[PDB]
Amino acid sequence: WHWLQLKPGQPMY
Amino acid sequence: WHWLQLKPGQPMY
Amino acid sequence: APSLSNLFYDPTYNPGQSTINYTSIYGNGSTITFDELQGLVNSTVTQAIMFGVRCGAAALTLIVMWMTSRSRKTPIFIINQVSLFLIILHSALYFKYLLSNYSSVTYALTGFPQFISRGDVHVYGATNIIQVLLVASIETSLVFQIKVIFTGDNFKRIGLMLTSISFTLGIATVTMYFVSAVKGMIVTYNDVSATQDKYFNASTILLASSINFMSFVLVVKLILAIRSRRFLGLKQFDSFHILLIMSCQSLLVPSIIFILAYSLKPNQGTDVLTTVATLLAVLSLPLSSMWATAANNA
Amino acid sequence: APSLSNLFYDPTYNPGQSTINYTSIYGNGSTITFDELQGLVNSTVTQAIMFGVRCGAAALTLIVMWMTSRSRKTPIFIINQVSLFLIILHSALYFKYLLSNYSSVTYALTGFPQFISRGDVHVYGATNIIQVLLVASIETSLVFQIKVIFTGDNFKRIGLMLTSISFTLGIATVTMYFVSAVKGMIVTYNDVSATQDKYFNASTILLASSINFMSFVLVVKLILAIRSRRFLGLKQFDSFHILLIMSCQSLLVPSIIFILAYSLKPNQGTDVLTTVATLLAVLSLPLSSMWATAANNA
Ligand SMILES: CC(C)CCC[C@@H](C)[C@H]1CC[C@H]2[C@@H]3CC=C4C[C@@H](OC(=O)CCC(=O)O)CC[C@]4(C)[C@H]3CC[C@]12C
Ligand SMILES: CC(C)CCC[C@@H](C)[C@H]1CC[C@H]2[C@@H]3CC=C4C[C@@H](OC(=O)CCC(=O)O)CC[C@]4(C)[C@H]3CC[C@]12C
Ligand SMILES: CC(C)CCC[C@@H](C)[C@H]1CC[C@H]2[C@@H]3CC=C4C[C@@H](OC(=O)CCC(=O)O)CC[C@]4(C)[C@H]3CC[C@]12C
Ligand SMILES: CC(C)CCC[C@@H](C)[C@H]1CC[C@H]2[C@@H]3CC=C4C[C@@H](OC(=O)CCC(=O)O)CC[C@]4(C)[C@H]3CC[C@]12C
Ligand SMILES: CC(C)CCC[C@@H](C)[C@H]1CC[C@H]2[C@@H]3CC=C4C[C@@H](OC(=O)CCC(=O)O)CC[C@]4(C)[C@H]3CC[C@]12C
Ligand SMILES: CC(C)CCC[C@@H](C)[C@H]1CC[C@H]2[C@@H]3CC=C4C[C@@H](OC(=O)CCC(=O)O)CC[C@]4(C)[C@H]3CC[C@]12C
Ligand SMILES: CC(C)CCC[C@@H](C)[C@H]1CC[C@H]2[C@@H]3CC=C4C[C@@H](OC(=O)CCC(=O)O)CC[C@]4(C)[C@H]3CC[C@]12C
Ligand SMILES: CC(C)CCC[C@@H](C)[C@H]1CC[C@H]2[C@@H]3CC=C4C[C@@H](OC(=O)CCC(=O)O)CC[C@]4(C)[C@H]3CC[C@]12C
Ligand SMILES: CC(C)CCC[C@@H](C)[C@H]1CC[C@H]2[C@@H]3CC=C4C[C@@H](OC(=O)CCC(=O)O)CC[C@]4(C)[C@H]3CC[C@]12C
Ligand SMILES: CC(C)CCC[C@@H](C)[C@H]1CC[C@H]2[C@@H]3CC=C4C[C@@H](OC(=O)CCC(=O)O)CC[C@]4(C)[C@H]3CC[C@]12C
Ligand SMILES: CC(C)CCC[C@@H](C)[C@H]1CC[C@H]2[C@@H]3CC=C4C[C@@H](OC(=O)CCC(=O)O)CC[C@]4(C)[C@H]3CC[C@]12C
Ligand SMILES: CC(C)CCC[C@@H](C)[C@H]1CC[C@H]2[C@@H]3CC=C4C[C@@H](OC(=O)CCC(=O)O)CC[C@]4(C)[C@H]3CC[C@]12C
Ligand SMILES: *[C@@H]1O[C@H](CO)[C@@H](O)[C@H](O)[C@H]1NC(C)=O
Ligand SMILES: *[C@@H]1O[C@H](CO)[C@@H](O)[C@H](O)[C@H]1NC(C)=O
Ligand SMILES: *[C@@H]1O[C@H](CO)[C@@H](O)[C@H](O)[C@H]1NC(C)=O
Ligand SMILES: *[C@@H]1O[C@H](CO)[C@@H](O)[C@H](O)[C@H]1NC(C)=O
Repeated sequence: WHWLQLKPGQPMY
Repeated sequence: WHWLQLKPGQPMY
Repeated sequence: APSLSNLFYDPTYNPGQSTINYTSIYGNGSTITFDELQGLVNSTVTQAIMFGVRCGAAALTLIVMWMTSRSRKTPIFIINQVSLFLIILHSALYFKYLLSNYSSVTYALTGFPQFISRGDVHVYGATNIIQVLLVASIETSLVFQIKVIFTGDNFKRIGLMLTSISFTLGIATVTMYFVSAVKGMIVTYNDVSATQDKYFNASTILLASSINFMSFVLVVKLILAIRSRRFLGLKQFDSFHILLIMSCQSLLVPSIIFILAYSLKPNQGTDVLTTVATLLAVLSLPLSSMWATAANNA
Repeated sequence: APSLSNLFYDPTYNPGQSTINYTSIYGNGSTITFDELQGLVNSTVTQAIMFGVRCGAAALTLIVMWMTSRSRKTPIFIINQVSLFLIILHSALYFKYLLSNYSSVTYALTGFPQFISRGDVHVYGATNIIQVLLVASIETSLVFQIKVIFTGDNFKRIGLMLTSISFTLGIATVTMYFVSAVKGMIVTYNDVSATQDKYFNASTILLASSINFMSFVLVVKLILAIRSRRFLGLKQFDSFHILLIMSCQSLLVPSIIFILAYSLKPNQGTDVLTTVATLLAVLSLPLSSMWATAANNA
């Protein structure tokens, strides 16, 4: 499994 | 006004 | 990143005017700006949100209609239901198209047919056939709405006239979407890089005509209702006609939206409005069909 | 197109392995394949369809809920309603983000802060605050569901225990999404190129825990119901429990979907499953809340 990743300006789902 | 345009493989809306 | 450059400190670079030295069929040198690439990507991101909206809209109107229906088995119920199921299936295969090798940035910039593979042309054909299995649903919903609208107590001259003209127009449009689809096929299989949009465009005009006709009809019915109820009715419709005009009981909103569709930017990736007319029509079929299946006088 | 090249006839080019000699902060030479660009674009096209689906889903569940509600003014109705309205507003501002200058292909490939402009950071902050105004809706829907579930005739020991633990967990998660949001702010404004995802991730774990807890609770209630109705009930539930297990009356499906979310590809542009859990939970709140607001024994 993997951690979720955010782009440098992606707000929360 | 303008005619609608289709990309070379865009099916109908 | 061994080291940066002074260009990063330049506050006035404004990327969007820079260059991409990509490779095309026309050669190994073809400059294009980031702005054009971002517009090509924003056309896909702009035409994906609308079909996600359509898929979710039809999926959650299908369940509601299914569970809430007081009376089932009538033809119009199954007709609108299968119309929304073809909406969901069209949206599914159009999502497949959007992530497929025809909308990819590669084919757009680089006109290389070698990227294309057979089977994707079968998905293109299938989508063009599903659009016809959707318009057929709409038109066999509209003739089976007029047949309930004008019948029985009403005169058989205006009613038969209206049903005849709407049936003729509808069968004519369905034969148009089809010949359009087949002609597009015979090309996309003959040569992947070709296109055929004229008959598609005339079909869209004719469907707009179909829904404008139905809306004109239901407002004519509203005028007739108000006239009759004024002659000797029970005080007519007291503040109840405020909805009917433009609250999706009638087909006025799609009639406006199709017309405003052509008055947009010259295809800046946004052909949304014509994608909005069909959704709003198929979603408003229950309201107009339960507006038409009414006494209209008492 | 003065002339083509022999490369166009090569049937085995397979574009996707070619090169883009673009310009970045690291220099004026930075090769990247078309495949990586197409994957970056497919992440946007893949994360747009889900939020179009969410916007249409919430929009067409809002109208249905509004018009079909037999009994209004109860707190849970307004709570689920405002939850779906924050879903629509979040989807709207996330569409703004997707077409904004942060998801653009330029910033992804070219890490140039000069493309970024102030106000877009205000939209990023606003979206991160709207996520908290949505989770607050969910959690003040879940404590106001447990408070109806366990109360009255039922024992005040298990009920008070369950309400206390769920309220504590929920206030704790809301304080987590917030500190997460503020920390992300203090960075995105301090430096646009930075990120802070750890607290977001732990908040997502804790929300998954909240919904798993609620589902565990409602299946415990189902066991208790079956046990009581077996003692001296009216033949128990005859073939009526087939739905309850996994037909969205309970919160089992989101409990599975959150867990399967982490077992996907290592972020190949598809973080959909965790975007599916929240939609399915907020859309299933009416069913579980009308499951919990029931006699449960007679
Ligand atoms: C993920 C799936 C389950 C769809 C999620 C969308 C939900 C918000 C939908 C799906 C089924 C809907 C329900 C289907 C049927 C009804 C009955 C309806 O009551 C009626 O007037 C008809 C039935 C009757 O006469 O009692 C009130 C709305 C309600 C509860 C609907 C509320 C909205 C629901 C829960
Ligand atoms: C309407 C509701 C109930 C949803 C059902 C929609 C279906 C009609 C969709 C869902 C999944 C789709 C399939 C997903 C995957 C593929 C593989 C795809 O493979 C190819 O030939 C292209 C790629 C390749 O060359 O490998 C062809 C279309 C197909 C069968 C799709 C056909 C249309 C399907 C069955
Ligand atoms: C009525 C509502 C509840 C929908 C019920 C049917 C679903 C199970 C369907 C609707 C849309 C379908 C999706 C539409 C499109 C695709 C892309 C399709 O893509 C491919 O096969 C190849 C391209 C790619 O990798 O995306 C894979 C299946 C999938 C996710 C489908 C999976 C099945 C879905 C979710
Ligand atoms: C103005 C823009 C921003 C759009 C707003 C959303 C519309 C799509 C909503 C707003 C008011 C809604 C209407 C409000 C009330 C009704 C009556 C409702 O009637 C019944 O179902 C039974 C009779 C009754 O409820 O009184 C049918 C849907 C309809 C026309 C609704 C259809 C959807 C409408 C037009
Ligand atoms: C019940 C339903 C019918 C309500 C929705 C009504 C639609 C017809 C509206 C809602 C959002 C509108 C869109 C919102 C924003 C824009 C961007 C706008 O862009 C510009 O004018 C250029 C850029 C700029 O504004 O500087 C063009 C119209 C458009 C597509 C609008 C077209 C009309 C839309 C689709
Ligand atoms: C509860 C009711 C409203 C039904 C909700 C169904 C949705 C959860 C479905 C409808 C369309 C589906 C999407 C259709 C197609 C795809 C593409 C599919 O393939 C890829 O994106 C991978 C390949 C690539 O990156 O190009 C991944 C799942 C996804 C986003 C699907 C995710 C699930 C979605 C949003
Ligand atoms: C029946 C229920 C589901 C309500 C239907 C609402 C739709 C009419 C909304 C929902 C999502 C909206 C879209 C969300 C985002 C965009 C992108 C937006 O950006 C552009 O392409 C224009 C950019 C610019 O020039 O400013 C144009 C409008 C559009 C297609 C919107 C058009 C109106 C849509 C389809
Ligand atoms: C362009 C707009 C109209 C699209 C928005 C979605 C529509 C498909 C929705 C909006 C309002 C909905 C209506 C709101 C309320 C009702 C009443 C509902 O009946 C009851 O509440 C009582 C049922 C019983 O007593 O058994 C039946 C569905 C219906 C007509 C709904 C059918 C679906 C409608 C037209
Ligand atoms: C139930 C009903 C009443 C809800 C109707 C809500 C719509 C009117 C909302 C939902 C999504 C919104 C859109 C979401 C995102 C955008 C992008 C936003 O930014 C741009 O288009 C300019 C910047 C760029 O080009 O990226 C402009 C408004 C717009 C089209 C919004 C217009 C209003 C929309 C269509
Ligand atoms: C669902 C219903 C309640 C409708 C929701 C509509 C919102 C999504 C609209 C209302 C006001 C809109 C905003 C009004 C003005 C702007 C400025 C506009 O221009 C810029 O910020 C770019 C230039 C600059 O940076 O100064 C970008 C979109 C934005 C934030 C809009 C984004 C979409 C918003 C929040
Ligand atoms: C992804 C593919 C496999 C489609 C999935 C469809 C489900 C989302 C459907 C199938 C059965 C449906 C359920 C069938 C019956 C009901 C009972 C209904 O309420 C009633 O008991 C009264 C109904 C009435 O009499 O009108 C509320 C919706 C619900 C839970 C439905 C919710 C949506 C469900 C789970
Ligand atoms: C009752 C209803 C609401 C249940 C809905 C179930 C969904 C959670 C399912 C239906 C279709 C499923 C999708 C079907 C296909 C795929 C593609 C799969 O990836 C591949 O097959 C290849 C991906 C690649 O090549 O990049 C990853 C899971 C995913 C997105 C699935 C995720 C889970 C989805 C959205
Ligand atoms: C791209 O091609 C042009 C000539 O067509 C050349 O001047 C330039 O140096 C090449 N590289 C870039 C980044 O433009
Ligand atoms: C492009 O093609 C021509 C002839 O095939 C060749 O002479 C030239 O070196 C190539 N240039 C690049 C940048 O590949
Ligand atoms: C791009 O840069 C490389 C050197 O880094 C060079 O070999 C090549 O000719 C340039 N053009 C293309 C299309 O790769
Ligand atoms: C890249 O930058 C260096 C130094 O600024 C310069 O010498 C070189 O000519 C540039 N190359 C290209 C393709 O722009």
